[PDB]
Amino acid sequence: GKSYPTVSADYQKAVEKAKKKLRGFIAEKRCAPLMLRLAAHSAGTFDKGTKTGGPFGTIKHPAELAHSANNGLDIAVRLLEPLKAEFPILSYADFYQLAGVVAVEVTGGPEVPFHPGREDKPEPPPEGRLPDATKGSDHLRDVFGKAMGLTDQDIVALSGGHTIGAAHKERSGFEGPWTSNPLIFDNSYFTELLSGEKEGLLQLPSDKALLSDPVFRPLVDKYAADEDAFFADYAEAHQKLSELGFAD
Ligand code: HEM
Ligand code: NA
Repeated sequence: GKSYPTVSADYQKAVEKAKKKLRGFIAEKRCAPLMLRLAAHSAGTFDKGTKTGGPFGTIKHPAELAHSANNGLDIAVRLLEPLKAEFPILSYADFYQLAGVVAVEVTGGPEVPFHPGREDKPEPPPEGRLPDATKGSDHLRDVFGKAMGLTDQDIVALSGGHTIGAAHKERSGFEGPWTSNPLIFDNSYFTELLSGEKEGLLQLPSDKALLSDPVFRPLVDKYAADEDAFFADYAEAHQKLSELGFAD
């Protein structure tokens, strides 16, 4: 239901060049997971009823970074500032979604379609809209479904974003990678979810909720069995997420 806005040729040129520089920067710095977190976690403040929040660069604001659920994201914002300064024409909104798209690509993930044109919004959304790692399927549906307007399929596919990276005890309080290959985007997050708790690896209560739900569970099984089907559903979900409140 998207109608993407027109941007100038010079805008499109900056996106292409930013995309390449982001690949190099993110690969070298080994920060694909934190970048994916910044893009996705920050898009997830969207509330469809009121058309507030969402992927509009408000996460740059010290006020939104201060939200306890955003512990560590100030690192991400700080890391990107010098590169962003090379592309003054790009909104921060687009730049952070581009960094998320690139984070998935450089780690071996699918090519998520990207459309420019998000505008930087003045006011952060209220604290507390983010998914709670201690809660379950009802909470996931409240947040991704009722607020964001995403599907049950989207929920499971997006949870697979945890196939890269780790929790940190000084950030959320949780600790460790979800997989044995935390810089590799693949279906191992679902493989690990099915095989039970392996020593050294993390499952959040939000991750575990996927196994006990009658709708979520077939999706976990499908993705564990079929990485291509994961990659397809994932690219679809991530595009939608990055586009919440944008072009409709
Ligand atoms: C489903 C609801 C979600 C919950 C409850 C959740 C919760 C969390 C928590 C608690 C952390 C750890 C923060 C830390 O201690 O460093 C984390 C990290 C992460 N999240 Fe999520 N998240 C969710 C959705 C998503 C989505 C939709 C994506 C992107 C598709 C995503 C991508 C990531 C990545 C890549 C990391 C690792 C960051 C790093 O390595 O520093 N998450 N998540
Ligand atoms: Na992995």
